[PDB]
Amino acid sequence: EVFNATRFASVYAWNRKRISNCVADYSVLYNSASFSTFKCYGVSPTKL
Amino acid sequence: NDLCFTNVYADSFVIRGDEVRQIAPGQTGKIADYNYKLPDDFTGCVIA
Repeated sequence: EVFNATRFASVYAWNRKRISNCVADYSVLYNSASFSTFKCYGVSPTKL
Repeated sequence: NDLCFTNVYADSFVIRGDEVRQIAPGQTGKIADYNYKLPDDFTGCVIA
């Protein structure tokens, strides 16, 4: 819902979605999607 | 120019445009976890 997002919010009125009660499998994300800037602040991508 | 090196090695691979950032110490993805990982105390330069 976050990543493929067919109707996707504008920048002047952006959308905030709460995520709860699940597991964050990062390996699924880059199977079919390529991210240009995966900048991470405060938390290293290795220890995510 | 003023240095003289002892043990040099030239890695060689083709990656897509989004994954050039992944060839760096500490970055993750499907190119820096499953294909080619650079050491944390790396000393050299990546030319793409």
